[PDB]
Amino acid sequence: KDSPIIEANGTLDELTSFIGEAKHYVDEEMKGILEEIQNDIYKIMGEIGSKGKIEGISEERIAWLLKLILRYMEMVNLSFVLPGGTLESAKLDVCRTIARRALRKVLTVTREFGIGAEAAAYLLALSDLLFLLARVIEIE
Amino acid sequence: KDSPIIEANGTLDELTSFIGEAKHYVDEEMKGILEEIQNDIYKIMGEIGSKGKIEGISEERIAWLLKLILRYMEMVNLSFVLPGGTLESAKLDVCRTIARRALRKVLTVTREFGIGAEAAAYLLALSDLLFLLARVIEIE
Amino acid sequence: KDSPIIEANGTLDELTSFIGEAKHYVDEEMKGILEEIQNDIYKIMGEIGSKGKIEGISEERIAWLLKLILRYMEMVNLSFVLPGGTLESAKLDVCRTIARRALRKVLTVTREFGIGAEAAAYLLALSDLLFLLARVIEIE
Amino acid sequence: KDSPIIEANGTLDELTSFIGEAKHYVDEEMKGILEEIQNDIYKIMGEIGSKGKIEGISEERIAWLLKLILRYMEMVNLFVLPGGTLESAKLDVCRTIARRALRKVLTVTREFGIGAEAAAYLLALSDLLFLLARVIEIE
Amino acid sequence: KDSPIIEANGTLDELTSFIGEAKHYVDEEMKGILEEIQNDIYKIMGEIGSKGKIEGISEERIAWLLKLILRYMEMVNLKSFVLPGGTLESAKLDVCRTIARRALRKVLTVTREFGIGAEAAAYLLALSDLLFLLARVIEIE
Amino acid sequence: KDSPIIEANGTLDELTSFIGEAKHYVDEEMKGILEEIQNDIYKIMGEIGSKGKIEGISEERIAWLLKLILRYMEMVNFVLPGGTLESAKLDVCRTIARRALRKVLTVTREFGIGAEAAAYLLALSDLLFLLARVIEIE
Amino acid sequence: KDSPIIEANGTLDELTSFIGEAKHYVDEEMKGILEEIQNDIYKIMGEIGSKGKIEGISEERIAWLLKLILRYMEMVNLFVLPGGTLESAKLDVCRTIARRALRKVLTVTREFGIGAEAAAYLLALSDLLFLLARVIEIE
Amino acid sequence: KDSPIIEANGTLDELTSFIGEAKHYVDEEMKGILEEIQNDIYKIMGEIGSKGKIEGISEERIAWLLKLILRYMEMVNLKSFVLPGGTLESAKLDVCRTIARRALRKVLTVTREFGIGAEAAAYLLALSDLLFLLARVIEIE
Amino acid sequence: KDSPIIEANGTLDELTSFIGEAKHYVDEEMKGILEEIQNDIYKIMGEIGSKGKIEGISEERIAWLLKLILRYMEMVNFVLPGGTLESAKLDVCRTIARRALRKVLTVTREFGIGAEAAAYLLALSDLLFLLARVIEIE
Amino acid sequence: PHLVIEATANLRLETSPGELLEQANKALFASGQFGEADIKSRFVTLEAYRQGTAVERAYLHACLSILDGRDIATRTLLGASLCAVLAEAVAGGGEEGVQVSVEVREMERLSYAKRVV
Amino acid sequence: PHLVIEATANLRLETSPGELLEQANKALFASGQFGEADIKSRFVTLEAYRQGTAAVERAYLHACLSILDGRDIATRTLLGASLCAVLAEAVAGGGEEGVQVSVEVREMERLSYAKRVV
Amino acid sequence: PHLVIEATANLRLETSPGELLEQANKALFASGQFGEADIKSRFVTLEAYRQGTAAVERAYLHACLSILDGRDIATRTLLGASLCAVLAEAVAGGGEEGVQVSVEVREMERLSYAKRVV
Amino acid sequence: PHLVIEATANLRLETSPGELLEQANKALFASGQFGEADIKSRFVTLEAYRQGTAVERAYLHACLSILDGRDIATRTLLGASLCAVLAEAVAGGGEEGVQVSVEVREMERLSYAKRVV
Amino acid sequence: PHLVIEATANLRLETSPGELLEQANKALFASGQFGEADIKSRFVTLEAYRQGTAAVERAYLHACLSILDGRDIATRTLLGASLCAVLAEAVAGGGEEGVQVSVEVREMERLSYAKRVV
Amino acid sequence: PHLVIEATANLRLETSPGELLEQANKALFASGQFGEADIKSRFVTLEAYRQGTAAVERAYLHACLSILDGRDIATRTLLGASLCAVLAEAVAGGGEEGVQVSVEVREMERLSYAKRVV
Repeated sequence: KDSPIIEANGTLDELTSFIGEAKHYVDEEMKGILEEIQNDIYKIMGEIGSKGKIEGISEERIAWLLKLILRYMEMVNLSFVLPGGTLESAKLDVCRTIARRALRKVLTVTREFGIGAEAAAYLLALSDLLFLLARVIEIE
Repeated sequence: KDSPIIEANGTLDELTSFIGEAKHYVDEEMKGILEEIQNDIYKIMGEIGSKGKIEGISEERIAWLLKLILRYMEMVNLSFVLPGGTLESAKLDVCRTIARRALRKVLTVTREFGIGAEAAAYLLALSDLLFLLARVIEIE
Repeated sequence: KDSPIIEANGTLDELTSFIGEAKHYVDEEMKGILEEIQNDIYKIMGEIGSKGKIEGISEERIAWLLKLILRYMEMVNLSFVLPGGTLESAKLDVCRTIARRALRKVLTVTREFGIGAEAAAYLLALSDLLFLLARVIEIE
Repeated sequence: KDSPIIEANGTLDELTSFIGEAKHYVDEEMKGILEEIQNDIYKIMGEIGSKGKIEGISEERIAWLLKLILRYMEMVNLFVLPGGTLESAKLDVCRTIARRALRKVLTVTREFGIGAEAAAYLLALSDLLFLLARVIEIE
Repeated sequence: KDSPIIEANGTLDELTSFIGEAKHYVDEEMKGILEEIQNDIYKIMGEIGSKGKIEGISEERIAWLLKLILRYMEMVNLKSFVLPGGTLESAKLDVCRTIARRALRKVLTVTREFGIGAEAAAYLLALSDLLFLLARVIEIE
Repeated sequence: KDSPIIEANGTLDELTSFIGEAKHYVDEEMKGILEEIQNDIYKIMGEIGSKGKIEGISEERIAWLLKLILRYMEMVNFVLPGGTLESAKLDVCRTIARRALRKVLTVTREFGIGAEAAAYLLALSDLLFLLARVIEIE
Repeated sequence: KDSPIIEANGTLDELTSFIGEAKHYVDEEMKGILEEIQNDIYKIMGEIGSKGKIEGISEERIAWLLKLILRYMEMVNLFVLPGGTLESAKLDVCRTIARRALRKVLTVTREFGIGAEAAAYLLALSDLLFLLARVIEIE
Repeated sequence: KDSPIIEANGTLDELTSFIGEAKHYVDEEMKGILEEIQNDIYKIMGEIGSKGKIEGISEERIAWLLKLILRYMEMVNLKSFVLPGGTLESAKLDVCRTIARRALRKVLTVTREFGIGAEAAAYLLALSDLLFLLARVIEIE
Repeated sequence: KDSPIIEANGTLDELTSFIGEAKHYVDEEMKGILEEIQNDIYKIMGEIGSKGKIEGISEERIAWLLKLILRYMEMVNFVLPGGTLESAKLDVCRTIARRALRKVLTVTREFGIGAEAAAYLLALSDLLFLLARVIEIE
Repeated sequence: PHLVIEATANLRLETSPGELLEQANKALFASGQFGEADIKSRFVTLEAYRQGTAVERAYLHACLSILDGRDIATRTLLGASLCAVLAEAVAGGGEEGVQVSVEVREMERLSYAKRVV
Repeated sequence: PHLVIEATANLRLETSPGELLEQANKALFASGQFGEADIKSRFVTLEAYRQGTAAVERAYLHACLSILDGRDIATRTLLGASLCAVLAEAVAGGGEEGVQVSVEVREMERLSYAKRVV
Repeated sequence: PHLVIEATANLRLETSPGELLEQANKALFASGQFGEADIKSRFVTLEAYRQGTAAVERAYLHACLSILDGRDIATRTLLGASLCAVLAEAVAGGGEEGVQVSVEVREMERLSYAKRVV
Repeated sequence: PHLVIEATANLRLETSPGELLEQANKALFASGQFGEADIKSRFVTLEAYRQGTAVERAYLHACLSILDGRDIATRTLLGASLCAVLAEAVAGGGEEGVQVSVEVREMERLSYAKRVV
Repeated sequence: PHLVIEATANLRLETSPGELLEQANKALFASGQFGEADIKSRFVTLEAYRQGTAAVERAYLHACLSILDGRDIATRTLLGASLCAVLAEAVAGGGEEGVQVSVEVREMERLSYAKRVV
Repeated sequence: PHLVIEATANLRLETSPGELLEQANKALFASGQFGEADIKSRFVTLEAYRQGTAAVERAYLHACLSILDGRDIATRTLLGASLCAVLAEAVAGGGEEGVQVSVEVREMERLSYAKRVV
């Protein structure tokens, strides 16, 4: 119940809730992706809240996000754009910024306790995926 | 104007604003509850901003939330669920996570200045009520 | 890549994203104002991220917000009101509370590094403008 | 209940008590002045003890001491040792205590931001007590 | 040898001296009480000065002050704040009271840092209350 | 000025004032001694207040107190403070001189000044003790 | 791998080794008791080394030592110098080491919040070892 | 003169003394090994006590322990945890092992603060492993 | 009891126990010496444990050890520890006495007590050294 | 956790001690901080009591003992929750209002023993 | 504050529990630390008790004063001493040896303490 | 030290309350932390009780040991374990399920504690 | 707060000094930091002035004094707000551009006296 | 020290500016903080002024005392209070409402302050 | 930077305010701390003034240099000394005694300072 453990779980909970809202603004495919993400976040929270005693996300989950990222990078061509081109993409840009906030809190935990490196990697990859999904909505 | 006083009011303001949005996605009964909550939050902000000089929420308000919590617990049957089952419930899950963030900031104030214990209790009870209301929407 | 630099950019990014959502709930005039604001925020992020190496917003931008503020103050008559009178105004109240959070982070950067005083002034003026715009929507 | 709050009230209490003794060695006019001072000190103690929540002395009280100071400077030839007469000695003791009270009040002001008027009052008081003592010796 | 031990004994000595003056302004009964108090203070100084190696005041001494306090409370009726020094004699006891409070603050510092003197502090606290009442009694009588 | 300089002068001023009161309760001889002491205290305050820039008491003053102390020790044979009213005043002065000493020593430890002043104040507290006993005896 | 974790396991290992020597100087009954202690002293090392991740000794083990302590107090007349006989000396050495192990375990408990039962066990152990030594001298 | 230098030599001295006792419970071969070890420990103490100004053990000594370790590992077959002290003689070596580990911890503190003794620490680490194996060999044989 | 106090008594207890073992490996004369030492150690533990409140060893005890040391130095002419089994036991006791000394010195540095105890323990470690050599010689 | 409720003999409750204890346990359970079977409550009636120095009075006091390691919000809320339950159970007593109070105290966790027979 | 006085069944008091409680409340009130109506005391007689392991008949009296926190040590120590003197004075005797009388003064966490009036 | 043992009315003990208290005092005495005559214990039977919210007959036994402060954690933990074992052994049963037995060990502020002997 | 505006004699303003001061007070009031009746401003024309060492020049300078205890964003924004007001009031003057500047300074709060007659 | 007194044109004083300045210097001198010849004061009348935004005729008086640094807060606060009282007494009135009178006491950096006498 | 020079009405200068201001700007420019076009100076004559409490006629000259912050003490001290010398040499005399001449060098907060050019 160390300060940074609590704060990191707090933020991850907040992230999950924002995704929970965003998933009602996307299609069936993206919804399925976002639900998988919410489940992965819960695994991350278990690991952090328990200070490493409970296993978190497997390497498979990071690999899964990376595969989606390549899938989507192939369909995204950007110059500079502002956040929120459409309403639906806006929701994902908000989720992205929160995932980054969650990452900062997770990294604090990693730096002080030595746990969560995979979680941090996942959250980092997640913020990249959320970026791309938002751009895809605007494009399509 | 101490750092933690400012930060706590900031967060409470943010909480109130999120509730202000959520109240447009709920029915007349829940809207009335949420407006009462926004008023109570303002009383809390007065107390914190003034470092205890201004009286905050009475014990009646905490008792009020507890009565609502029992009312709703009786109607809620949960296993594990993800946040945001419906759009409307998602808004309340977001509010819940913010109320917890507000609590963390209020507790910092309590620990350093000795004020806000009731406010912290209220915010804690609030985060429980918001959880239940969200589940009720999904159920109904 | 100092802690407060990162955190401030994080928050400014989050602010921009929230504005990006809000702009889909307002009319053409306010949308145009909000897009100008998102562009100004990017200039602020450049300056902060680079620790002052990159020039940020000009004095013209602060003057621009101040002119809008006077325009809107002339049309706003308030007693105390709760956040979110309408759905659209609620979105701007949320943006306002975030702009204040961004300001707190920017001020931390200013206090430690000596940069961002104009950015902080801009964000302060912005939080005042967002307040007024929200009230205008409720009035109209 | 903070250390410096307690210590400052302690000293102000001690000051008031010393004035309470001195007032029995002076005439009716000075006695009346000293009783008003004891009342003002009580108000100062309220403000300090409550950490600023309770209002202390008004600007009127500081102005009052300043008027008395001018009244007395006009009739005082102003180096002597303390205690020229027994009665003046009592006021010199009160003066030194008022200065001790001031030092404690200033610590409170520096730490908490309260009591600036109280400190000004105590400073003016230590000047008044000085002059009153000299007046007794002269008269 | 330690700053707070020295300072506390200093203050207790100062207290005793002030009582020594005040006792010449009171009647035979109060004088007897004040002399008992000066003796108790010396026992306290022994304990504080020796850092707890010398026994201080026994429990009976606090009980003694408390009995006097009840005796005097029964004879004192105040309705509101009164200024210190209603009479010359009462003034002397108000000064002693304020010093006892100063002695207490110094003794408490010693207690907090070294773990000694809790009874002494209790005694000084009770003493402050007794001196207050005695002063009021003089003004009343 | 620095906290300990201010506080030490404060206390020395308070000491002087208490002596100023006590001198009205003693005879002509002791009064003369006490006035010399008040003058010496002022000289000490100059030195402490100026952080050593102004010369303080000469070695003759300590020697003077020591001569008086021997004079009085020869005439003095546990008692409570204040045997008589007059002796009580000197016991109060004694306890204050010790408080002044503690403050002067803090200054000495921090700034390296005032060692003679501290010695004087120490000797003074011994003289005041003896004078008080002499009054009770006589 | 934290300093106090390592030091505590080190000491517990040293304790176990000393018991391992002492058990060759006692009879069959005490030997059996000492072997159980060495096993219990190992479960304690697991818990400490793993910072609480691995469960240590159960309440049954503490209860077991307490029962033995009562058994032995009943037959011990309870000041002597350590080592009345050679065999008792070995147990007095083990006792002093168990106390050293306890001090290290307590440091771990204070810093990390783990090992309270282990500390209780080690405390009870040092009492048992004391009594066993006295029993040997008596018998 | 520095706390950790002193403490480390203290512990190394204690280690040497325990080996000195253990060597009277072993056969001629192990006794010869243990005496070589006591001499190496003295070289280590020289280096530590002198804060690196006196040369300590050579690389050859570490290599020597490693050769003995392989010799003995080949003759030791354990399947699970065994309690210390299977025989009286092995018990003595288990005690020596635990002390060598204590010596190592103290030597490492010196290394971390002063930058000296890395070979000594390696030697003590290898020694701890050798003493373990020798103890097991006695129980087996 | 603060930490240094506890740790020092712990070590002194451990020392006493090791002596208690060693005394069964020596002759009647050395056994008598070692028992006197165990009693002195207890006296030291009283002083350390009570933070100086209880008197420790008298100066006679240090003088006693010094007399024994001279007696034995006269009979003793680099060797490894443990020449014989019996001498080994005393070499172990010696190293522990030094550990006890280090802990006692920490107590002395922090609390100002135990200087004689430390001197005794230092002299003891010298005596134990010599006794061990004597056994090997004889 | 352990809940001890002390009532004076002249206190009149709206319901029986049995019912009050059941309500108190529900209130504590609902906090989410406790296992159902762990909440142990007991009610005590006081026959020898005095309140103040002056008038017939009655009072109700409860003391909740919980294991440590909880924050202030949690403890404060547990206090507030029980206090409301106890207060609503009071019909009256004596000739003045009834003071109702709740203490929430923490029990040292490391030293707390628990066994089940 | 709350004062609980526990007496063994075989303890003989000079006066009734009623009078003892009144004296205790006066003693506490007189400390100046409490409001009159807030001092709540209760007396308890113990029927099942033991003291020590010896077979000698014994009796005891124990009180525990619970006050809200935020008081110094002098105050707490003096409250203890004050009550202890009252309790001791009120003991007539009981058992086959002297009666032990004791007082604990404990602080109650202030922020979490709930209070209301019906 | 003070030991208070609270049992529910429906708890069945192997021994009488008297016997349990004697065993508890022996267990505490044996710890070496207390003087024999100082160990004061008392047994209380609870008539009005409820455990949990489920409609299952239950019984429990709880003890609270109050000792003066200044002891370490090993000592407090062991005192807890020692008493708990005694209390557990004395339980025959009660209710419709296993009996929870627990022990709290709390410290009493030492400086403010008063003690007199009449 | 106190606002002092110093203009050189050869500066030409778009509005009268009266009008400029009114605009400045509106700008300050609008910041939300001040009470309406507290804002005190004054305009000063300088007859004896020089700028630099080289050319006819004119300048306008204002100094806003506020009580302390405000953050940097607030002070910076007050500066920016007034500067814009002053700048838009300048028609020109001299033969070069007109420098316009604003200082925002804090006044010690504890020592500041205020009375109303 | 330097004292600057600014008054609006529509302010009516009881005394002339000359007299006010003399009183102010006496008040400052009397503080004991300054040499007599060092106290320099000046009075300024403002012709172009505005107070607030409301269309109400107003008048004000402001003074600013600049002293060298190195003084405590009591001293600065008292100097402020002393001057403010003098200034307030001198106001007869002006405008359509009460006159605000205020005094700032500011410190001047001592090390950099230059002073020469011609 | 901003330089304000205040002179009493009865002060006689060797030259006109114009020339004095030019000399002051040269002196400041020469310090190397300022751009030429940024040095803004102004001269003020005081008609209502007093110095001390004595009746002797007096005159004074005071200047205040305001510079942006971020300079060291040597720089500020030297700027003070430089201007003070310029001002002193411009004084012919005035009043019945020597003229006091002084210079304050103050820093202006840099981050909040607004500047623009029309």
